[PDB]
Amino acid sequence: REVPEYLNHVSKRLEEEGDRVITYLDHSTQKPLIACVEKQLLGEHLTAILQKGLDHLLDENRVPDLAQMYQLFSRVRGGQQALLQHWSEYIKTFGTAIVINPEKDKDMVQDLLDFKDKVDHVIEVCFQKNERFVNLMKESFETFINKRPNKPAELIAKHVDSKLRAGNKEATDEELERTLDKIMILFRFIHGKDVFEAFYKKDLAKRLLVGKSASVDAEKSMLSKLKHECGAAFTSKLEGMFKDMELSKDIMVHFKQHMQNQSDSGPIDLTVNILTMGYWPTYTPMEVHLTPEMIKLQEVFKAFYLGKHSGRKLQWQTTLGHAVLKAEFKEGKKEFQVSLFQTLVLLMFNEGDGFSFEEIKMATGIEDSELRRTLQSLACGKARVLIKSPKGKEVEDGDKFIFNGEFKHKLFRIKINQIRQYQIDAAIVRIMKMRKTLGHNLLVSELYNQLKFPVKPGDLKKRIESLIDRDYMERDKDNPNQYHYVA
Amino acid sequence: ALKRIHKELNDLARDPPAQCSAGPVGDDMFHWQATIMGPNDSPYQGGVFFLTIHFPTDYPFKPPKVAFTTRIYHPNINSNGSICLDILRSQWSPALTISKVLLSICSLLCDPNPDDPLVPEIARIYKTDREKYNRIAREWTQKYAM
Amino acid sequence: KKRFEVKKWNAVALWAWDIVVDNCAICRNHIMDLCIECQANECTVAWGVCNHAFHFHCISRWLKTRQVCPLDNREWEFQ
Amino acid sequence: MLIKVKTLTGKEIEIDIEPTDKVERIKERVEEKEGIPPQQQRLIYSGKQMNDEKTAADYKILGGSVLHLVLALRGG
Amino acid sequence: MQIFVKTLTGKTITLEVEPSDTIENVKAKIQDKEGIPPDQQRLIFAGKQLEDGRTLSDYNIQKESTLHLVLRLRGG
Ligand SMILES: [Zn+2]
Ligand SMILES: [Zn+2]
Ligand SMILES: [Zn+2]
Repeated sequence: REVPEYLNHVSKRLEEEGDRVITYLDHSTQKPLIACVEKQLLGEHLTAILQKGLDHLLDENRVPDLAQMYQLFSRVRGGQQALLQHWSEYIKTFGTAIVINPEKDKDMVQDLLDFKDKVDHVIEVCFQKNERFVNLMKESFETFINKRPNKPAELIAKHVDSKLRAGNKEATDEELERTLDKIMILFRFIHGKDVFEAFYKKDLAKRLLVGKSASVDAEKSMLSKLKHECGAAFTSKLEGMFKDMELSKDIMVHFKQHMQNQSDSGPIDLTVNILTMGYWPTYTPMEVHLTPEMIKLQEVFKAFYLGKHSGRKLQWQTTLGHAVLKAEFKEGKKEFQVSLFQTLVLLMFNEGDGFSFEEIKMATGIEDSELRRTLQSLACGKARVLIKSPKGKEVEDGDKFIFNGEFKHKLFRIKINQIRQYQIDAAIVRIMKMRKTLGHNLLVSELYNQLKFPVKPGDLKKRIESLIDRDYMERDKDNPNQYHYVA
Repeated sequence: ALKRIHKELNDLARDPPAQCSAGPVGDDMFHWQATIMGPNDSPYQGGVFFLTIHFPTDYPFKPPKVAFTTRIYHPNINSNGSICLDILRSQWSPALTISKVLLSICSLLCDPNPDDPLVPEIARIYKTDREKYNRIAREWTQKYAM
Repeated sequence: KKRFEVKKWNAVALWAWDIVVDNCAICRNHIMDLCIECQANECTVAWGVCNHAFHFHCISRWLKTRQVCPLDNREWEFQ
Repeated sequence: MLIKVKTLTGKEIEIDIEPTDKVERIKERVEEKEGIPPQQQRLIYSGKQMNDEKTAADYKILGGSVLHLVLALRGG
Repeated sequence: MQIFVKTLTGKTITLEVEPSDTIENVKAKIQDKEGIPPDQQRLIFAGKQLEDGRTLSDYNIQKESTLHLVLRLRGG
């Protein structure tokens, strides 16, 4: 018989024996009979049953049989202990399959979240919320998640970004926070947490500076968990970002008033975020040939802001900005929320219907590698505002891009921006305390068995000498190889 | 002032000193208890000596009354557990913060000055025979610090 | 025919200090931020010839207790 | 929450604990990530030698609250 | 290589040093970094005075370590 049916057979037989005792056998024979049958049915086949059935049964999520299995195994002495192992080893075996394979990166977290929810459910229903199984569930996840350095943290970080992004309208407010709570129960198991911040911080940096966050209340909810989970020190730099966005809007009120008081206000409607350089991701400043009307707008602000706060210096980030360019096409006007590079390059495509890749480059000054990325956004994208000559996906130095005056698009407003030392010491005294007498050779052997890192012979001897000085250990009067426990 | 002590407490909780630890004993923030782990390569190795800080009502501009609770063998520290640092009585400086006074005490555990000693009885032993000093201090550490 | 015109603009800018925060030692505040006593409601920073920065409200009291800079041991005068 | 148990050398061992774990649990977690069995620790949090029966919530241990670890070589 | 030192004002500054370098030059670097005189520093590593007439390699100092700066004191 297979294990799932066999357990039903054992469940049946025990109750018959339990039924017999009430029927005609003396009650004093109640216990020895049950232990006798129980020993033979399960006590002699614990490993055999678990190997054959448990690993298969767990995968199928067969709730009743496991409940029967755990209920039955508790009767045997050490039966439950045997169930922890093959259940625990199952996690480290099937768990490693989730993380070890780099080809499953796109579908990593959801498996980890799903597989996390599954095993928790088995604990709540089958194993009767046994605290021992809860611990080894936590201890086991901590192990295999960390068999891949620094990638699970990256994917969990990337996962939370997707959930919070404005594109995540499908998950309502109540649904979202429950998802995060399951992540935070998973984020605990990671060891390289300092790598999670930088990946979550860089993503959170993009979220604020392009306003794609779905719910500000969901944002603040997230940090309220990290701050509670890792202290204000871990999330200190993060909260600085939110202040900067909060503070920037205040600056806009005062700055905008200044321009109104001035009779010379450019048609360009301006907004600038002021971000503390220490917290935000490091950006490399890069020069761009801004227009004479463009260069002025920073100058009034820079002087204004500096005039309001001495000792500061505003060094601009042209990369992170984005402007709007209303266009005059042949079938209606369109708007293009475009980064500064796209703004400057797209401001090279009206005087002449087209220009060479190099003709634009010295006009603006962008790096070639990123200018190509910009131009690809203007030619190869869905909103093909350029016609590449020759046509193709990738840009080349010989390209004479042609402005698309026949540009058609459904929306009116469009976007293009898609593109060990003490450890040795502690063990030595610990081992020698139990022994009360030992030689050098065995003391050296047990260390590597008891220490999980390399130990140099030179380093090992030095600790022994240091411990001799502190009276922890003493050599034999005639056998330097042999030590004795002092206290 | 409290706000000075609050800032010290927060900046100590965030970035603690290596072999030091101090925090309020109860509700009253003016009464801290600290702990100087014995500096390595010293007779005080492996020791944990508990202090008892008391901040005055003008703490930035007036020293705190730190006093050992664990009986320490030292020429500069009496059996009552009182210290006699010059920085702590005469040359107190507001810029010096509790994380710094504790570290300075930790350093001075290994750098006594038997000249002008608070305990001349031990100072004579230290000045004359340093070999016996490193054994009496060791036994005091073992019988109080561990 | 020929039209190089922009119609809107958003950007960002990172702000950094001219030299350094110049952390006050008496009060542990930030130099633009007011003195720790002055927060509880015109708190100017006063230099020493050491170039050491201290809020006037802190260093004045310390001087009233000691005519000595707390970091350096030189005497206190501004520029 | 996370408690980072930094020792004398400055190595900052990370640990995770629920708000109600008994400090013996904290020492056991330190055993797994650092290797010193719970008998030879003397955890010192903010100048109070933690006692082996108190719950972590007693000491107001929060996220990122750094402890201190000191070796008691004897350690029974 | 470089080393971290925690100045008195709460800030932290990084010193570019070599193990062969003597402590006197270390204090001079502290001076021209922030300017407290060579006499008034008292560098502390593991609760030890950093003696002026010595070098970092004497004290077993490596990369990413930390040195503590205080005000000069004396016995009593
Ligand atoms: Zn003030
Ligand atoms: Zn000065
Ligand atoms: Zn001040």
